[PDB]
Amino acid sequence: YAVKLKTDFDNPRWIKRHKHMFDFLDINGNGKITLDEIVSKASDDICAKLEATPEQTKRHQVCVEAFFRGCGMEYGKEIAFPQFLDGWKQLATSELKKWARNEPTLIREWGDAVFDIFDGTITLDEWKAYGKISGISPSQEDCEATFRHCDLDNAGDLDVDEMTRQHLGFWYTLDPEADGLYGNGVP
Ligand SMILES: O=C1N2C=C(c3ccc(O)cc3)N=C(Cc3ccccc3)C2=N[C@@]1(Cc1ccc(O)cc1)OO
Ligand SMILES: [Ca+2]
Ligand SMILES: [Co+2]
Ligand SMILES: [Co+2]
Ligand SMILES: [K+]
Repeated sequence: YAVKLKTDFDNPRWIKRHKHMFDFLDINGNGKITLDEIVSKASDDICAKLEATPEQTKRHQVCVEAFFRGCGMEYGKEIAFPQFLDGWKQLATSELKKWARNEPTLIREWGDAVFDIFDGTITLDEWKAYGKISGISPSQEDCEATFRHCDLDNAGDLDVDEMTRQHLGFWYTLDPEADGLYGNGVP
């Protein structure tokens, strides 16, 4: 499968995918999120529960900051969904230009940081833990779906190169080959 490179930013399914994620981040239901909250979730919550080392936590935070700044987030800046989505259009565009130049993307680099906390492969049990800890996929069945969906290595583990290809399609281009990456956890 060739990763779908053309964007599809007006497709209701792409909007819905990010609306789901925004509302997931908007825990207090007030329609706005900040980079502060995202970084706290990354560092104070996820990395702590994963027992990341201090250096791994810091690297992961740099990647989360860069990723979400790429969608227009900033500390102290309260962003609502329409502006957030507009930021994702910009991030996707930028990321696809990097991909075309064979320059590591911000989604790759975030992946590298996540994978390194799990020791560039992750096992299904590690993915299940991530799903619960990050909250993106707390159903272990949806995590099993991710592994069924992806092309796995010879051990049945997931590699960051494959997850990055999947994430380009899932988060940026609405690639049909990426549908179902998170099972039913994320539409
Ligand atoms: O991709 C991922 N995410 C995308 C969004 C997200 C958020 C908003 C959107 O509109 C769309 C997507 N939110 C979270 C969860 C999270 C959010 C904030 C801080 C830390 C973690 C998240 N975790 C990741 C981490 C990851 C990255 C690359 C890999 O190869 C493997 C794992 O795997 O799912
Ligand atoms: Ca909020
Ligand atoms: Co490799
Ligand atoms: Co194979
Ligand atoms: K598979």
